[PDB]
Amino acid sequence: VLGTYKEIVSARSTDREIQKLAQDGGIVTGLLAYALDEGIIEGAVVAGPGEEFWKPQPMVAMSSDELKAAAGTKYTFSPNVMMLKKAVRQYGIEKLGTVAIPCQTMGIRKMQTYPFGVRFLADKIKLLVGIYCMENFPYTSLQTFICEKLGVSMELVEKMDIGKGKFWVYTQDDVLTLPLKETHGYEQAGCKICKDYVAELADVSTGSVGSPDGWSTVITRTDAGDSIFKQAVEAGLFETKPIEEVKPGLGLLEKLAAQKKEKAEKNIAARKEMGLPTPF
Amino acid sequence: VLGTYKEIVSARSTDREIQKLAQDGGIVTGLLAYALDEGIIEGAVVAGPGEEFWKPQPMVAMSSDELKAAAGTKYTFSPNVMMLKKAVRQYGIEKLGTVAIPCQTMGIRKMQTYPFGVRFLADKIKLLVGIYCMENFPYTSLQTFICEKLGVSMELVEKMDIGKGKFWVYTQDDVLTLPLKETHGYEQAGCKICKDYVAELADVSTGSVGSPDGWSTVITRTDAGDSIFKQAVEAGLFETKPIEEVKPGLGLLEKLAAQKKEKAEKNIAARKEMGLPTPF
Amino acid sequence: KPRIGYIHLSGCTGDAMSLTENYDILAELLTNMVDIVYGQTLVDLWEMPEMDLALVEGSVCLQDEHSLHELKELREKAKLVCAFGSCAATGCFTRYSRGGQQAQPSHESFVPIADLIDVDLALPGCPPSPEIIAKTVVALLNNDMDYLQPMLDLAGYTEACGCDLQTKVVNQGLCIGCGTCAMACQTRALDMTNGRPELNSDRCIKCGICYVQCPRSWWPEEQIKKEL
Amino acid sequence: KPRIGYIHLSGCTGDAMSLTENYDILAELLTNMVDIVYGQTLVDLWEMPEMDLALVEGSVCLQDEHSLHELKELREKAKLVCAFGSCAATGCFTRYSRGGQQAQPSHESFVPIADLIDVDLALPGCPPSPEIIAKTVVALLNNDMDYLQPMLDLAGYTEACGCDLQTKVVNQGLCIGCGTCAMACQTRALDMTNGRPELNSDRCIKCGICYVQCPRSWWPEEQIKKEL
Amino acid sequence: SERIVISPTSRQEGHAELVMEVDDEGIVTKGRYFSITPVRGLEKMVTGKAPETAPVMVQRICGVCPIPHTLASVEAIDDSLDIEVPKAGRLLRELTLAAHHVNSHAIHHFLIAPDFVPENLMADAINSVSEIRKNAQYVVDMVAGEGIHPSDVRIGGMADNITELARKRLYARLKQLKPKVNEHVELMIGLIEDKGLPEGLGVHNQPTLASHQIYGDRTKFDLDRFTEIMPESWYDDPEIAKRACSTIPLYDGRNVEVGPRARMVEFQGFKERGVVAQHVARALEMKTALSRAIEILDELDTSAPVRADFDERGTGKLGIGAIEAPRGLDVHMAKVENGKIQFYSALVPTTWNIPTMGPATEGFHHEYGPHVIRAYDPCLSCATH
Amino acid sequence: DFDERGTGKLGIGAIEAPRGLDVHMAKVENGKIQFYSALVPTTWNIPTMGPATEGFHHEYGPHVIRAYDPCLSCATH
Ligand SMILES: Cc1cc2nc3c(=O)[nH]c(=O)nc-3n(C[C@H](O)[C@H](O)[C@H](O)COP(=O)(O)OP(=O)(O)OC[C@H]3O[C@@H](n4cnc5c(N)ncnc54)[C@H](O)[C@@H]3O)c2cc1C
Ligand SMILES: Cc1cc2nc3c(=O)[nH]c(=O)nc-3n(C[C@H](O)[C@H](O)[C@H](O)COP(=O)(O)OP(=O)(O)OC[C@H]3O[C@@H](n4cnc5c(N)ncnc54)[C@H](O)[C@@H]3O)c2cc1C
Ligand code: SF4
Ligand code: SF4
Ligand code: SF4
Ligand code: SF4
Ligand code: SF4
Ligand code: SF4
Ligand code: SF4
Ligand code: SF4
Ligand SMILES: [Fe+2]
Ligand SMILES: [Fe+2]
Ligand SMILES: [Fe+3]
Ligand code: NI
Ligand code: NI
Ligand SMILES: [Zn+2]
Repeated sequence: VLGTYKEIVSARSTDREIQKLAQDGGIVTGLLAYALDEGIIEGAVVAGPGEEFWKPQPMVAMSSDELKAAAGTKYTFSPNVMMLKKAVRQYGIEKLGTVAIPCQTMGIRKMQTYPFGVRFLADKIKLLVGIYCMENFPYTSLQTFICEKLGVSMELVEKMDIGKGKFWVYTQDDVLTLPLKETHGYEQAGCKICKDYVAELADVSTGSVGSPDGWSTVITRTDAGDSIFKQAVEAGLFETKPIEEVKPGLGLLEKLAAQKKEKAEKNIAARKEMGLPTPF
Repeated sequence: VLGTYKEIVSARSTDREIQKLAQDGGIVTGLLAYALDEGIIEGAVVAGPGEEFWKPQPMVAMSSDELKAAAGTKYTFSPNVMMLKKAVRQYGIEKLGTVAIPCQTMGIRKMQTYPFGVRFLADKIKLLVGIYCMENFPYTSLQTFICEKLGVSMELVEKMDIGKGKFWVYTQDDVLTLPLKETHGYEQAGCKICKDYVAELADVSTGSVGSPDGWSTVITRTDAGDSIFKQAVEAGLFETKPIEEVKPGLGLLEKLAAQKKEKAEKNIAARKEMGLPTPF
Repeated sequence: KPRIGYIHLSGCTGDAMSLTENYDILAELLTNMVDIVYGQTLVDLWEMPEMDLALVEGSVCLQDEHSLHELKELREKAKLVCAFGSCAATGCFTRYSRGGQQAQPSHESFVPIADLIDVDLALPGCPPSPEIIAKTVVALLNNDMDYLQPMLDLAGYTEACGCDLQTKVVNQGLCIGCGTCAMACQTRALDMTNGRPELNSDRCIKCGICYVQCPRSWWPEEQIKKEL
Repeated sequence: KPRIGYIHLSGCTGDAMSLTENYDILAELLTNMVDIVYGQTLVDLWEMPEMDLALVEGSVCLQDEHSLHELKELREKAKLVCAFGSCAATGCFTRYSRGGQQAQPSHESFVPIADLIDVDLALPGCPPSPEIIAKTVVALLNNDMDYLQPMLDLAGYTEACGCDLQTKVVNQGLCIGCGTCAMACQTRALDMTNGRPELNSDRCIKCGICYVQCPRSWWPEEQIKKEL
Repeated sequence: SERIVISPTSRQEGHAELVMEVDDEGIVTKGRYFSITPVRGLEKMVTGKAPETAPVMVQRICGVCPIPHTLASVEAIDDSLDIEVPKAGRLLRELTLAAHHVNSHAIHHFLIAPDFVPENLMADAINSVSEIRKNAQYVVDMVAGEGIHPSDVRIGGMADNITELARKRLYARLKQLKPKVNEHVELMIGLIEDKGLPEGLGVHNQPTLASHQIYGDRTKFDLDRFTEIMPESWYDDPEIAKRACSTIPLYDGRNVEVGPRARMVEFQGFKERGVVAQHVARALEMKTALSRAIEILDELDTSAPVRADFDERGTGKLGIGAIEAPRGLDVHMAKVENGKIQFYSALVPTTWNIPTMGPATEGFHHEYGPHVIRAYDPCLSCATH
Repeated sequence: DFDERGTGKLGIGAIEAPRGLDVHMAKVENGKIQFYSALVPTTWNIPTMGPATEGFHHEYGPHVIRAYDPCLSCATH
């Protein structure tokens, strides 16, 4: 199931630019950008854009214009969380909000619970945003798909998204898709045991799944995130329609989340049966 | 007691140069140099002379003239044994003989027994020479003695030797001595547990103790070393007089060796009583 | 009222400073929150009273007669002995030391106090962040061990390379490349090459914060309660 | 007649080469001294016979289905399983690996075989010197375990930094600065600053030869018999 | 039809699985060779790590052809850095490479000897290879520190330079070795023909590649010509493409077989082609190597410095080092920025081969087909790294 | 940007620590330190502190020492 949440909605940011470049909803960029206006967050750390093509390197952007450049989806490790110490420390930020995969997200909260050598950082994060991640792959793992599978340069894909039951590459003059079952080997060994499809820890969680194309479903895990969201909707940046009403049913998203847990659980049994240490 | 040995003798090398610069007997330099003539050893690794003053840095000398420069005593760690791989490898040496403290000496034999990643080196050493060491001290530990204790520069001491019951510094125009009980803190923590006063492992062992000043007592642990020695005495390089006859009695040397064992043994009990790992 | 005792065997003393860092708590805290006894730095009574917990700043040194002598005394005196700061917990930068620097050229060996005496809990860091240290004290003061379960576990930890999260986790195939562990580097030795952590030894103090802060290394579901 | 089996899971294969190095023994040795079975390199039978001892060149990889599958088979097949070369014994240079190099970007984790299955003895080295490997085989063939006492002990060894003789020995205050361990570096990473060993990580493969060759780490009085 | 899978193929370093599609007669139709070894991942592990490391980690890629790997890495790095080895330093590298070719080839003979040599001979045959092998090692270890895995070669020079006493000691050993090696090849050459594998075995139309007979020239190489493509494209089967652990490196879009056979045809002039031909080529090839061994040795400065001092922090610019490994051409490209490698790529001689090997095992009855593969003497650990 | 490999020549850096003057001398040869020496502000003080605690009744005497606010960890390193 989903992690306990205040509410579930599917929403899109109003702005033309967010719709234009945002992967789905444009909610992460819109939600993050709005906070800047409100000032709940001084700056946020958003992955991209890296030296390689379609390679994300984490960057902390005070500027809204900068957040827009960051906005998009790159399916590779971008260790967002490395920045957090750097962002708070030099471009001194009293409160900073970051976009975190569920995975990174697991990493931050314990740290907020158990700083253990993070000084003063722990208080500083104001809004943490969690993006559902089924699996994500090494740049090379990713690179093979685009080329052996899709016969296109890394340069050409303007945007890449994993559509339900498929991988989609959007290139000027074309869209190319390959089945996920094709994808199965490549994602990192670490993710084999990643329990949380949704970001349970994250204050607000945004995902493509369970919402129509161009519509992003945002689920508000925690009250602070909820507040920021309520404020934004009042702002009218986002058009929100309750999730249950719009197909696909959020029950489908729930099923996807459940599937992930089934996958994690046996893997752990296998790792547990075997010698090698396991967290969880 | 002494390690099992073929014979005990007190001897001096004949040559004026060996007597002139050799610490005691001049046997190590004489024995090593002769082998070069005979050719049992292609080259040997002898500590000194280092970049610092009276600091030994190990050097492998094919040349006899070079061995003479090496000859002397420097009471500091010189890791002779580091060279052995280097000497055999580049200045390619089929058979190489080295002068080793008992301590180093312990290190080589196991290696000859258990090469474990030393290739071909193990066979190559032909004559290993062991020098009795009661204790030896870090360069700084040594440095304090010469200056706080003796009020002399490190430059001035032409030769430093530990006389029985004393430390002797020989400087042009003077000889300066301080009691060993003064010395007690400084020698390395490692030596606290060094069992072997004599070099039991070494093929032939040479020490000042138990022989009159300027006379060195050489005890032949093993047959190959014994052979090289028998050959040298036939050579007449060394004047040899059986040990028992000349005071001080080798029984005194034996007593000194015993004292060392008593010191090692309790230290080990203390280390054993305590958590920290111990070899031996 | 609860008695906290901190004895610094051989420590940069950052750990103590971190303790003073939690200012808002601090002024009241010594006065109201906690009782501090037998701290040479913070107090002047030479022989230690029994103390509810003892905080030991620095790695013990084998050679120094006093440090060893003091450590043995400490175990009886402190009902609970907790080693804090890496230097007590992991031996920290101390490990790099090779003795032979004057004066006292002999002192070359330092070991985490933990190896010498069983230690109830050690929380590492160089220093530990002030907040963690405050959180434990309130926790210890308020007597909850669901929270300190991770630390009780961490007492075992001892030697910790930067090198080790690579052996401990990335090798296991646990690592997901989140980047959390690099952020938890006081030294800043760790950094992330795509996407795994790559660290450069010239600059690692072996504090151990990176092994501890990886989500993968051990996940408390304790926190979930804390947010909500 | 005794059956020796060597299976190389993932190894530079130096270890096998070292085996051929002992030339004087070697030509006769396969023929007279020992029987070699189920070596893909040295023989062509696909499924392993029971073997008196099994020599495993390289660290197993968790991801690869075959290597793991093979390792499980090996334990039944080999009456005695011995892991040789650091790559089986300590995981060696393998540890540095972070997976993600094509093809097969996924394979990122390698572990010493020893962790997966109990291993009777492992003799490390990268490769092991030919002589040690010959000495063991004669020893194993001639059935003496006073000699192999150190190795049986070494099977436990697993992770080994260059860093570790500093923690394992120099810290303990054991080190006497003989210089033996630096000489036993295939990499040449170790070198002696006065007078202790100082090693530079950029160049250490974690083979573990330095911890093993220090006289201090473990002294056999076995050798004394060998000379005399 | 029926497809027979041999896994792993015997007598070659590492593991490769050969998959065959056969007609009723059993003449093969498609031969697929892929390396199923797990990737130790050196190319990646080196990245973001210091230049000083790169030669040490890299040579572990392959403990048989370690010297070529070390040489290539240093050359690639020194080139990116721009250090200039002094001539004695350069000569030492060439001298080591030659000793290595000689040795490596001998090791190959030991491995394939069982098919080739009668048992009565074989104990004697094996002994000789060990004899030739043992002398060659003396040179490789003596010049380059312990070898295999010599640690002595270093960026911009050699760690130290052999003493005249060492150089002399070496020479007699190499010069004296020359008669045995000459005879050894003839016996090997004599043996290989006797087997009489069907003529026309293992003939492929693939282009050969050589830079130099021993030491490789970077200049005679085209980044423009070169390309690397993942097995996923190249292989017929999804299963096989996924299984294969090795990228295929394409020369001018053409699968390329690079070998002693290739090194001879390009440089020596070796008109004959066959599997028997590859075998013949391996013998004469060591024959040539060993010569240079002694050649460079006689004229060696012995006091000229080996090390050239260099600046580790590097311009972004990438450099290529190509040297000829006993199993075929090799190149290392590295770019050093900030004194830590930013991009590292290695193409090992086997890597070039593995695509050509499958087409080679077609036609002749498959029992033959592993014979073709074994002729290439591939070492996978090199192919995959 | 700078070149790590260094001339043998030693250099001194002196900055004022809260407890008194401090200097670090280092010589870098081959890019690895060859001689390193640190004198920390307390180190300078410790000899002067003993003579300072003379005269006035000793109960006072620790007061003098404490005024210097020495940090030993600095003094000894
Ligand atoms: C690795 C990965 C896997 C995902 N898998 C799914 C999925 O299976 N189903 C699904 O519905 N949604 C998935 N998402 C998220 C989803 O695809 C949309 O990207 C996002 O949830 C919708 O936000 P948006 O419409 O506002 O897009 P945007 O406004 O473009 O928001 C995208 C934000 O994601 C951040 N980001 C990009 N790449 C990374 C990265 N590697 N790590 C951390 N942050 C990053 C960027 O900073 C950017 O600000 C995934 C995202 C990532 C990074
Ligand atoms: C650290 C140390 C402690 C010693 N303690 C004693 C003692 O207590 N009683 C005693 O009778 N003799 C002791 N000796 C040896 C003795 O003092 C004479 O040095 C030697 O035994 C006599 O040989 P010789 O007269 O031929 O002198 P030489 O011909 O001068 O022989 C001296 C040789 O010792 C080698 N050497 C010098 N320093 C070192 C070092 N640090 N490590 C290894 N090798 C070195 C040199 O290569 C030189 O070749 C000690 C030697 C050392 C190095
Ligand atoms: S699948 Fe899990 S471990 Fe992998 S990126 Fe997503 S959240 Fe992280
Ligand atoms: S006292 Fe023992 S450990 Fe110390 S130098 Fe002498 S032999 Fe070595
Ligand atoms: S743990 Fe860190 S801050 Fe504390 S004494 Fe040790 S080195 Fe200093
Ligand atoms: S926290 Fe762990 S998994 Fe995450 S980036 Fe760091 S080492 Fe990798
Ligand atoms: S990498 Fe950083 S956190 Fe990890 S042990 Fe080293 S100094 Fe500490
Ligand atoms: S132990 Fe060394 S030589 Fe053997 S496979 Fe491993 S890295 Fe190669
Ligand atoms: S062998 Fe051990 S004691 Fe001897 S020099 Fe090396 S590390 Fe130091
Ligand atoms: S320092 Fe040398 S011997 Fe020790 S582990 Fe590293 S590479 Fe091996
Ligand atoms: Fe490659
Ligand atoms: Fe100082
Ligand atoms: Fe190769
Ligand atoms: Ni190879
Ligand atoms: Ni200070
Ligand atoms: Zn380490």
